[PDB]
Amino acid sequence: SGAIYVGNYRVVNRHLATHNDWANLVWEDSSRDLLVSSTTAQGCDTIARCDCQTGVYYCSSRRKHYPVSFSKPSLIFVEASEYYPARYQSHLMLAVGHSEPGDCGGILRCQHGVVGIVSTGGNGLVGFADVRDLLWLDE
Ligand SMILES: CSc1ccc(Br)cc1CC(=O)N1CCC[C@H](C(N)=O)C1
Ligand SMILES: [Zn+2]
Repeated sequence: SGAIYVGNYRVVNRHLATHNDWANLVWEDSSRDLLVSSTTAQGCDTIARCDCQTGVYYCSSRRKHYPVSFSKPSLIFVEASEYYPARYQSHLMLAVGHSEPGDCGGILRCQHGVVGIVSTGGNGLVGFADVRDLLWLDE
């Protein structure tokens, strides 16, 4: 679990969105596993606007932050699950690192701010859904 709070928005993994998230929906994309809902209170997370490939992510299954090198956002195959059929998830970035299904939502940050959230994993790898291109989260 985990969310990004920026302005009047809440950013979560689409496969983990609540009833409240869907009743206050702003935008959603199954192909990115992202969902954005509106909030009453203000959010103080800063989104990075950069092409950084290094950063730190929170891993809840270890209660630890890990530094990582990560790939550029791209279309990557993701095996079927209870939430989606087997497909290409777009805007996905991979790193060598530990993750388990309950790790989705952990924030990945660089020196510029929030880069994205844990969305995939398996075989000593961790996948992050990028949010750096969502320029509207600030305006
Ligand atoms: C950090 S998630 C994870 C980590 C290790 C292992 Br084994 C398995 C997982 C689970 C996982 O990758 N998915 C299930 C939830 C939907 C995800 C998606 N974005 O399509 C795919
Ligand atoms: Zn950066």
